[PDB]
Amino acid sequence: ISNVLEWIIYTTGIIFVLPLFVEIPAHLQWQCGAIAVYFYWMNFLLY
Amino acid sequence: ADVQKHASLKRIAMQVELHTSLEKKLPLWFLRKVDQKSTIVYP
Amino acid sequence: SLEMEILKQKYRLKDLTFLLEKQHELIKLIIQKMEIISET
Amino acid sequence: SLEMEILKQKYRLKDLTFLLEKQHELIKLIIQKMEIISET
Amino acid sequence: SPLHFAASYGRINTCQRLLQDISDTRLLNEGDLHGMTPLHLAAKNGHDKVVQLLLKKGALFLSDHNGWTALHHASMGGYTQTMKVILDTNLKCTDRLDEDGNTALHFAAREGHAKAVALLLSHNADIVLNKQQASFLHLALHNKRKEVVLTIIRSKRWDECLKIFSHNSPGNKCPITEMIEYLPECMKVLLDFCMLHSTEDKSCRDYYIEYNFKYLQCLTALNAMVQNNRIELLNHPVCKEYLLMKWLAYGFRAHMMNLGSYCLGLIPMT
Repeated sequence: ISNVLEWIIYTTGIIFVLPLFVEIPAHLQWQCGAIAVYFYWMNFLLY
Repeated sequence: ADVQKHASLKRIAMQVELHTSLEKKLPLWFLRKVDQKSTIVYP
Repeated sequence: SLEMEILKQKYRLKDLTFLLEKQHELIKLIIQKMEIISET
Repeated sequence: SLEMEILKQKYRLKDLTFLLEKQHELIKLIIQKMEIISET
Repeated sequence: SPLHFAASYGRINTCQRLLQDISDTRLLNEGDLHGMTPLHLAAKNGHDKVVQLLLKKGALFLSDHNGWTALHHASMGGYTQTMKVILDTNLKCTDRLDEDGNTALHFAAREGHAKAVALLLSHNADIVLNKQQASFLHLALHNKRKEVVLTIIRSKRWDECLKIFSHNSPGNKCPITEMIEYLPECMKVLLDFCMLHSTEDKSCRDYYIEYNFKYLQCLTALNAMVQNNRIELLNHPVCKEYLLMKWLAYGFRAHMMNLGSYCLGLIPMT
């Protein structure tokens, strides 16, 4: 699953920081944050 | 228990598979510059 | 059964080495009694 | 005890093959010194 | 027929009579049903006083139908007294090849006669591949001949024995990988030559020990030890230090560089 977890960490970690450019709701900003932060630490176990 | 039956060999099997995967990917001149044919230890 | 299988193996090898050491005492008895002439 | 029972059986099998190796050298000594006539 | 039987069974007094009444060399050199000759029959059964007497009478190192020499039979049987007699007459005999490309040293090693391997090897036998692309060391290994391979590692000639192998073969690889595949307790003995204590007392501040890796290189050796489950060779101090050295060479820096490239996103997001 190492490919899939990395696929999730990049695609979702964009949306948690996108406010730096395109305006995005707080709700989505932190829905993506909740997912991205989780998978960043789960996929750290594979390192 | 099955993982721990072969546990000591699995540590070393993972290490040598890691080092050999890197030895395939590093450039030949780097392995020649950086590897060493013998080493001393002072217990 | 291996907790006794090798014990029966012990006793078969033991009577085998006893048979061989009796056969050796007969081969010595041949050379001791054998008529040797020509190949002296 | 099988972690040594087979090992004692090895040393008995080793002395058994050493005894047979000493006995083959006497059977050869018989044919070497034997009187052969009427079989040639 | 008679001399063949007499020489096959060491009947030295019968031989002295067979070669006294008849001075013809056509009997002394007579081909047998199997293509053999009295000097082969004597050597094959390990008679050192008959093979000497036939050589003193002027026998010829001829060849069997299978192509075997007198020294090949003497080696196949492990009869050092007869090999020492043969070699003392004609050391030029030693390199002869049978009709399948084996030499005397191949037969000695394939059968497991260490004294016989040791005698040929120290009397300057020519190490070579047979027609199946295999050396004497390779033959000893594929027949799990521990004493013969241990005698070769102890030899004054070991490095010449190790250099000679078929790189184009899957069956006769580097002898170190074949030793791991068949005789790991000989590989343990070989790795003990890679370690040399210099001060004999571990409490002394100047005490040191050196590890040499020349057998682990061309990770082919440790890959072979893992693929053959050799946990007692993996845990040998030369192998532990070889891995730790490979990790300090580049493995640590390569891991921390990859893990650091990930940590660059991990820490900022928290």
